[PDB]
Amino acid sequence: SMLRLQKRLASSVLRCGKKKVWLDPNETNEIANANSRQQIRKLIKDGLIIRKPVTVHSRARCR
Amino acid sequence: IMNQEKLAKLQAQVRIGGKGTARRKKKVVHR
Amino acid sequence: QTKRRALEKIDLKFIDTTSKFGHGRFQTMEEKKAFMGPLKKDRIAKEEGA
Amino acid sequence: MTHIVREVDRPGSKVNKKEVVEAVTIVETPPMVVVGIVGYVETPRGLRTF
Amino acid sequence: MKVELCSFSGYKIYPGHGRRYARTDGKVFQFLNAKCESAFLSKRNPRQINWTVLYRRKHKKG
Amino acid sequence: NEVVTREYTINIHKRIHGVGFKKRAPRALKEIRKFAMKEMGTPDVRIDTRLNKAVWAKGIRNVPYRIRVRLSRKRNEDEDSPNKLYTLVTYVPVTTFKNLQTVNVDE
RNA sequence: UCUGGGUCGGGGUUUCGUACGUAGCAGAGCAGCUCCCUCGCUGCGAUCUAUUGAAAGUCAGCCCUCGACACAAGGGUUUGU
RNA sequence: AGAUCUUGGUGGUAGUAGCAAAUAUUCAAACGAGAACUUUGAAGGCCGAAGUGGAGAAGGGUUCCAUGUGAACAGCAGUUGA
Ligand SMILES: [Mg+2]
Ligand SMILES: [Mg+2]
Ligand SMILES: [Mg+2]
Ligand SMILES: [Mg+2]
Ligand SMILES: [Mg+2]
Ligand SMILES: [Mg+2]
Ligand SMILES: [Mg+2]
Ligand SMILES: [Mg+2]
Ligand SMILES: [Mg+2]
Ligand SMILES: [Mg+2]
Ligand SMILES: [Mg+2]
Repeated sequence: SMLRLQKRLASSVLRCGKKKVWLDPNETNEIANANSRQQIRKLIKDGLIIRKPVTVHSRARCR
Repeated sequence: IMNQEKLAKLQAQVRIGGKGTARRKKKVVHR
Repeated sequence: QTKRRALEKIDLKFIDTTSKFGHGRFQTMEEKKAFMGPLKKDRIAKEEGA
Repeated sequence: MTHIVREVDRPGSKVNKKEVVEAVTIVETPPMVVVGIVGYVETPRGLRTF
Repeated sequence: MKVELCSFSGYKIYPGHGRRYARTDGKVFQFLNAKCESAFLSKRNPRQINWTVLYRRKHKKG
Repeated sequence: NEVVTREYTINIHKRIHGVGFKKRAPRALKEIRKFAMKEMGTPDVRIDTRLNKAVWAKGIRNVPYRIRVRLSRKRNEDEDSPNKLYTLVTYVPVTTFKNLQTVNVDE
């Protein structure tokens, strides 16, 4: 429904910004059931929440 | 195990973005 | 009409026929083709035409 | 519109028996088809359709 | 129908087209359009522009 | 039939000509939806996310001149809706736009 | 309607100026290999040459199609001496 | 009946001026009776470390967190909110 709390908790646990927080757009009702950081950790372990990779900024041109 | 029906739909779930984005690793349910 | 501007015979020598959809520079299709000769599309069309 | 080249036959002018370039306008005129006749009658109130 | 003139590019200039340019030295040039005139004024050699007739005959194209 | 699907190519450059820089891509999307409504006669038109990515590939103002799309009219009988048909528009990645015709594509 | 009008596509015109890739004993030169080569071969290398007046756009308010595609005798509101 | 009278209310103006400083949003889905504005995912952008970032002092005082509502406010809306 509205996953602002879930995004904030995921960014807190994952130690990354909200930019890198990826929630599964399919299992919205499953993620919305998460209201504790333990539940967020369990969801991260189960693969519903994934830390997105850092945006690529290569230095090959510089080198 | 993997068969043709399972593979053709697996390609969908592992792709969570366009070219240049990381692939999905797992989606495991456990109660 | 009595002024010498009027009652004056008009004898044409040339009429421009260049393309007004830009700075045209050729009068007729044949003149343009003769000045330019065959082109790449004409070459491939002749290849398809044996 | 386009332009033409003609020779001028205007005595006493600088361009007499010379070549000039004058813009012209093309007006396509397919033949008209007359399909009716109206007769007007003069009145002190002016012309009116009879 | 008048005298046909040749431009920077070597193209024929029909009457009523382009521009004529007379330099102080006593030489007269005529240009088919503003592109040829601008190319000439920058002292660009016509033999180095691929679509000029002089380049065509220099490279024996066609 | 009424569950027909077809492939088209669209002169986006013809329909964007004159649109300001910051509105060119949204205007292209609006023209795409309007063209789908014109061709399939369906008020309900959905644009696939891949097509949306393809149109926005070159940014907001440098919209690609031509694009190849596939129109698929499908039944909307999944819920009580005023319109029983909807048009799905997907992107067709093509190598070139030469001698491409509107062709009927089967299932 | 002897159909129509569209959308693509084609051609015409026009603009810019010769695309990528390939090939070159072209190329300032440089770096490797010598049973080799007897003067060679293998890279790096801007640029040039041929393909190539090429490539690309071209009505959206450019011209002509009779090529393909689908749609068009449908909707609604009023109007009487 | 007045005193540019006092207090309270109501007009025309008028559905008018206007809601234009700081480049820009688009697609799909979910909830919901209701989606331009909520949320998620994708894309394109911007702030470009003297930041639209991360933390404090003064000052505010519960605006903090969670849950619920859609009466009033957030000069449009809102399923959102200081
Ligand atoms: Mg003109
Ligand atoms: Mg065309
Ligand atoms: Mg009183
Ligand atoms: Mg009194
Ligand atoms: Mg008073
Ligand atoms: Mg107003
Ligand atoms: Mg205004
Ligand atoms: Mg920036
Ligand atoms: Mg800060
Ligand atoms: Mg709060
Ligand atoms: Mg309001």
